[PDB]
Amino acid sequence: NAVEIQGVSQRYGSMTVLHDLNLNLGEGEVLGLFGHNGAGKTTSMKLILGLLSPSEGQVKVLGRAPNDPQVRRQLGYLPENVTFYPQLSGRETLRHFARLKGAALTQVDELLEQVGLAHAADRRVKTYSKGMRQRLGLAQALLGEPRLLLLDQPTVGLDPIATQDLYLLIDRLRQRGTSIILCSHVLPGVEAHINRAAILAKGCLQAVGSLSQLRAEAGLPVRIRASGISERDSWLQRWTDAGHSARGLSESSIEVVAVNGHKLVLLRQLLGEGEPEDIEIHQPSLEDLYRYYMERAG
Amino acid sequence: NAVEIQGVSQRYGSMTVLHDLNLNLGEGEVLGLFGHNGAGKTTSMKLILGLLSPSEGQVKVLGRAPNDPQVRRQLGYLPENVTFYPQLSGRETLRHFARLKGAALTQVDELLEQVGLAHAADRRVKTYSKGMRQRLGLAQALLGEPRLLLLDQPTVGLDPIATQDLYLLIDRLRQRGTSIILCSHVLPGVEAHINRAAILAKGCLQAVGSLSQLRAEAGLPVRIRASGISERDSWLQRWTDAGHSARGLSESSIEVVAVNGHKLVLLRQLLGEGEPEDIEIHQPSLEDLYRYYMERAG
Amino acid sequence: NQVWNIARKELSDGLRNRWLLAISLLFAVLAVGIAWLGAAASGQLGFTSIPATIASLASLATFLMPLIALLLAYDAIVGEDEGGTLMLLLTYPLGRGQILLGKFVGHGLILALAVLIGFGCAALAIALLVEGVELGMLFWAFGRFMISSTLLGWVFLAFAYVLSGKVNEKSSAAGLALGVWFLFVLVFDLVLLALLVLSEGKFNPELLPWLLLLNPTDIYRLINLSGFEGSGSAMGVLSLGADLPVPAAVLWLCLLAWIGVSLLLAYAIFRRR
Amino acid sequence: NQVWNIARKELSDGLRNRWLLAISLLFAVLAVGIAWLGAAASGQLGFTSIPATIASLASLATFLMPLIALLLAYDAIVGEDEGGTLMLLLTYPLGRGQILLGKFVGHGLILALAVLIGFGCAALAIALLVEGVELGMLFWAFGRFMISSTLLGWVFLAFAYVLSGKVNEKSSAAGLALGVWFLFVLVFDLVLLALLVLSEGKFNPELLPWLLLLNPTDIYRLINLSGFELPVPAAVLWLCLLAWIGVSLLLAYAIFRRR
Amino acid sequence: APQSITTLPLQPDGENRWRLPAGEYQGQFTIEQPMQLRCEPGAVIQSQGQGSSLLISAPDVLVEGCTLYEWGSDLTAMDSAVFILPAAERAQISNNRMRGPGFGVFVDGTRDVQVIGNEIDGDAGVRSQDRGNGIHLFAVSGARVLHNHVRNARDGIYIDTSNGNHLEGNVIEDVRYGVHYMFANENSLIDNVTRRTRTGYALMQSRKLTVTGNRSEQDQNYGILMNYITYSTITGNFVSDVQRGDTGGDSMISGGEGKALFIYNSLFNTIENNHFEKSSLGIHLTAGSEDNRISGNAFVGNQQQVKYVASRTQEWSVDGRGNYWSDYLGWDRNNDGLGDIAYEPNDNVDRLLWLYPQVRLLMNSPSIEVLRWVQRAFPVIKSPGVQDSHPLMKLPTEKLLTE
Ligand SMILES: Nc1ncnc2c1ncn2[C@@H]1O[C@H](COP(=O)(O)OP(=O)(O)OP(=O)(O)O)[C@@H](O)[C@H]1O
Ligand SMILES: Nc1ncnc2c1ncn2[C@@H]1O[C@H](COP(=O)(O)OP(=O)(O)OP(=O)(O)O)[C@@H](O)[C@H]1O
Ligand SMILES: [Mg+2]
Ligand SMILES: [Mg+2]
Repeated sequence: NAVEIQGVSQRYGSMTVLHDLNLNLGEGEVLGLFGHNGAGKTTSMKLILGLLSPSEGQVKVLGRAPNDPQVRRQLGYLPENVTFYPQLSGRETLRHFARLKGAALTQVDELLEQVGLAHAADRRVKTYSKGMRQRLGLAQALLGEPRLLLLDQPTVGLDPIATQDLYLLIDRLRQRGTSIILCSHVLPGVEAHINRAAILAKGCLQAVGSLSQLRAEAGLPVRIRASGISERDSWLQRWTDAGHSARGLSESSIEVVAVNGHKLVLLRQLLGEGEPEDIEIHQPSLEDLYRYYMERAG
Repeated sequence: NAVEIQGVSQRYGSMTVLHDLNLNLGEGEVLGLFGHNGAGKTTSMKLILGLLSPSEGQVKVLGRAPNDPQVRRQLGYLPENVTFYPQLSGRETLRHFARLKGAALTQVDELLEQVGLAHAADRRVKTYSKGMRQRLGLAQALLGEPRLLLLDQPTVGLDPIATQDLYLLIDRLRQRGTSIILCSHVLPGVEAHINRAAILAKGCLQAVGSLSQLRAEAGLPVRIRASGISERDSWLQRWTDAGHSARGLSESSIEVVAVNGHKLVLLRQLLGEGEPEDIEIHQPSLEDLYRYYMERAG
Repeated sequence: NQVWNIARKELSDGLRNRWLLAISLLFAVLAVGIAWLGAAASGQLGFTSIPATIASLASLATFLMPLIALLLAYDAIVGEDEGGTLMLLLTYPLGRGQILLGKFVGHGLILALAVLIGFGCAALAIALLVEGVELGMLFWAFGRFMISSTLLGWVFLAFAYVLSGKVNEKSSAAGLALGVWFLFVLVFDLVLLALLVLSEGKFNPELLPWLLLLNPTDIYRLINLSGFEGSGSAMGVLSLGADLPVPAAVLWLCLLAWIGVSLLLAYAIFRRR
Repeated sequence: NQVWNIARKELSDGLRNRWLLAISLLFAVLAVGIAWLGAAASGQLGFTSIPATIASLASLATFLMPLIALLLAYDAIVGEDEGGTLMLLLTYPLGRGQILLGKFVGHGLILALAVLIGFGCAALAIALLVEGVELGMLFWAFGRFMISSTLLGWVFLAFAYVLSGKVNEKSSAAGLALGVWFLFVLVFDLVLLALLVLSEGKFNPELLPWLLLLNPTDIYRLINLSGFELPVPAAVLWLCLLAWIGVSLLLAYAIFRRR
Repeated sequence: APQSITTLPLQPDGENRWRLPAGEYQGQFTIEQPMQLRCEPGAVIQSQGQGSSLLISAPDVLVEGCTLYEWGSDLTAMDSAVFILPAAERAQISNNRMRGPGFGVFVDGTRDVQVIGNEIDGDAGVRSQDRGNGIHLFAVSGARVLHNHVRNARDGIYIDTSNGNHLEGNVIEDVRYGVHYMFANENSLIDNVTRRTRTGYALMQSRKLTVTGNRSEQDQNYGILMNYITYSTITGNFVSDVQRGDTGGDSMISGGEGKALFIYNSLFNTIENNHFEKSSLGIHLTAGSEDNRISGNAFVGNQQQVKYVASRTQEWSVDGRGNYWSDYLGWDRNNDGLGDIAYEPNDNVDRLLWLYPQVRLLMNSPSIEVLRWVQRAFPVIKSPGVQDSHPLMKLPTEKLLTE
């Protein structure tokens, strides 16, 4: 057990931006925080840090309180809107950050090319880009041995050839027993890696847990889209009555959603008649779980 | 014909960031720039804005050089990593901005509900969230009624409910005669609103024009990942001989990947008599072109 | 005007700078200090509320009324360059030089509002306790004084602008603004004074108080310590300026020309930003 | 210690700032200027060995050597906070005082390197031109000047920390920072005379040997007259100026723990 | 009324030398012979309390090793201890010890008198209306008063209209007036000390004199009163601690809060290099006192160091020393031993700077000194006494402290 929040709410004077957050964590998990902007995800990891006082409770971070530097060593932090000292060599900033983390200069070299900035290293970071800031912003969290990891929108402005590269690096990190904390706003991609989702409400929490039992309580349809399969008439009248929404288009395709237990039994009959050309089907995803859980309460 | 880049290269001291870039832009077009995180996508916009000087060429934005401020009245812009003066109200920055763009107080009051920050105004920008900063930068781009927009990665920290909302606002601005220049890194989602693509190299351009004809020279396969189409062993050798692959995993799962020409008739055999339990079709997408063009250039 | 919009912005954040509203209180207790003190035997002295004691305040404002202007305009260019709003501000339909003079008089009005209330109480301090004095010459004493201070307060804005147009880091802008506070006030007072004893022992002593106008801050003393004051005697640098035979408004226009040379240099380096 | 590392950061920050080492070039030309002043008659540095030029140099240092300290640490917290990057340091295993004093002695070694390359280069300029054989005194009487020169700079640098941690905006930490430069240079010495000119009978002359402690400026103007020639001896006057150092920093440290 | 032969003129040797034996001689002696009085230490003359005890009018008298006690008190009849005519020419007295009521030495009219090493402490029992004048001169040229230790008198050593007049090494204590001068042109006094005196140097309407090296130590409200004396050379003289109170008499003076140098109308005077220490008022002026030379002198300790009463712009410091003002603001700005940074100090700041010496640190603060610079540029306090214009140094005449 690493991070344990105990019923804590958080205010900004009268602006109580957190409502009664009780949230725990084991020691190998991968967490996904979601929700709207302003829901408190940047406020959440600050409360995991010592940056904010737990107003109506306390946190238990590695069995401890977050104001201790022996507890504040093995975490790994990356914020949103990350910025640095704009006048230095970015390796030298990381060489400056290595002295604060205690890791030697044998780590700063490979981490610069793990995020792949060695082609344009040793320049000013104000002469970098938004990806090149965030790739440098990734690397300071990679210093030493981060047992805890904290990721406040890490994938912003990143190449998708390298966005899932950190996901495999995330997948390389929970195998060696390092629990991460990940919030994101791109909802695809992360679902291969998230062990437990923690989508939360406005000030409150909505739901917790892993992916599949979160799909239980959500009424979830599968989604089928087509364009000119064989017919328009029979596809409408087969699903206006048989427990589905036959959304009645006209280009010889009726885009009917099935209820995801109903695609097992009749899509063998369906696309045998609707002779298929290029048709994709959409499982009710975590993104589809999100908008339900957004609309589950207000 | 709005933006006319004419074979332009651009340097930095001695380091170039551009290899003879030529580009056109009409009026109903929506252009999506993609590439590496140092490929030139931020610095391309600054030549359009006239923040830089075209050292090896010129650009006639609306027929004119970008150093004219009367060009910039019908021009809106959002940068990456956008900051404001963080001690002001949300409304006070915009009412300061509305004095610049000449729009009255009867735009900010509904541009606030164009992003839905009606509660969020009259508070300090240093108290805001990531998206609450981002919608303020989104609002000044929509200030007045410009005819050209440059959304330099607008999806920094945005709700995916709200992310498609501005794409509808792009699509509403697309039918209002305003061409929009875009660059992004969330590669799904944008392509339904993309009129033409702008994938480019480290220094070069890679391709231009609409999504359909850029799939022509990018011969890229259509993929079916599944578990239990009909069987493993009888459903194995009848697909590799059809000019395709059939990855015979032992747990009743075949990964048939067709090469996008024989997707017409073979899906009548694949899912017209196949028995669906867990099947996922994959159309060859646009980040796969970014996979392809990185393998083309590099 | 289009230029007024940031000038309308530049009062409001200075209002939001709630302790730059408090620039006037330190700028007022220097007045109501030396209303009621002096060199010797100076407890509650209303009879020595003379214009020479107001001419003492210009010698005290030789130092800090430049320096208050340097601590404002030293980061109105670089502080938003690496603050990350100027590349937003270049998109708005503005000339690059059009935003300088808006930030110039936007900074130029907030101390102009500060100086007329920094001695506005000192105007009413005459009405408070200083009985038996003529308000009408004090109307012309402060009219010689208060508008002369803020133009010198204006002239160190554009000194701070041309350095902050030049440099592209925060602390070096502060690091250069202390430099121009030193050499253009304290050093350049005495380099002419060190010249006039040995190198101008006998060489070319004709056009010497014409050389005084390269320093701008002593002109502000020479405007006010001469003024309509009677003595002007034995003032170690201003005795040299008393030998300058140009009339009174010639000293007024060159300080206004010292605005006019300096804002052109701000238009230069910001165009080369 | 990790507290040296942000000081090891800041030595680059006074050199990569090329024009922050070059405040010693400001600090040299005051030394080579007014030694060769001779403002009444000569202008050729006659009594340079006599500390009347040093007491004149100790005079106008009270203008600007507090001010040089005020131009560095006034934005070392709040402009860092408006820069925003200090929270990453707060995630890094640091005490807040361990953040603070390493930010202090980082800037505290900037000006301490700047005195002996600024004034101490001008000591060699006097040692090669005036031909005054003063090897024993100028090794020592400059040291009784120049170690006070960094230390008057050290308390005002700490006096910038007591309000740069307080306020949440940069120009407020330059506006309000001028009030202590208004106080200790211009007006707090002035109101002591106004205290004295009112009470001709009161303000007993045994009180005022402990009223010189309350100004940090005039005690710098008190050890100037060591070699030039007191109710309070020098050794307790050395410790009371650095008594300002400790009571500034923990006042800042309680303020810095409330952001 | 006893004669010279009532005394015993034992001559063991000739050449008109007369040894005297010990004895309790009585009677007011009238010695009328040219006498080498080699008197016994045991010889004590007890006079009878009425009348002058030693009339001497014969010339060529040498008096050594004597004493006498309780002579007359008729001060109108001049009941002195020793009575001297103008006919007593070139007479000498030495080593004489006195404790009697009236005058010690009456001399008038004669020339060339020598008073060498005399312990004349007459009477302090009266309240200085009739304590007795110590040594009264009256137009006596050739006056030599040497090393004479005197106490217990009213108004001290009187000098009236003399011109050969030398006052060397004489110590006076505990008197109303130390030395008195009426109209005595071209005088000369050397190294004389006035301890606990209601004044020490009373000089009226003389001329042409020299004042050398006399130290005024622990005096009461009046150190030196020049009155109507032009051609006045006052050099090397020491002044310490004139103080509060009165003299009791106040005949033509005003003994008050303490005036170290009372000045009453010299036309010409060079008072150069004199020390003045710890008075209340240092320099009294009179408005008719003009054309003066005060260069090189020393002004420490005093509270109101100059009372400038004239309407006159007098400089009186001819290129030497603005005379070591301890309240002199303005450090040595020019890089030499030449100072001369400003004019004199004259304000009310000298009172508190005497009261608090620490505030001279606060004087040289650069906030204050630029405000001091406009006060020199603008003399709002209208003082015509710029009156130094050459301090030009740091410290003169430290050698005058050799007590
Ligand atoms: N310093 C502050 N003072 C007052 N309110 C604040 C402050 N910081 C944050 N808030 C409020 O807390 C709310 C949540 O902030 P936070 O950024 O944690 O939410 P979020 O869901 O993480 O948003 P985002 O994902 O865009 O960062 C914000 O809407 C803001 O109104
Ligand atoms: N002002 C500058 N001076 C020197 N070099 C610069 C400057 N601005 C950018 N560069 C460099 O030139 C390249 C320009 O690329 P650009 O900043 O447009 O990247 P990008 O592909 O837009 O990345 P991102 O989309 O992540 O911002 C960058 O790699 C950067 O390192
Ligand atoms: Mg957040
Ligand atoms: Mg970019």
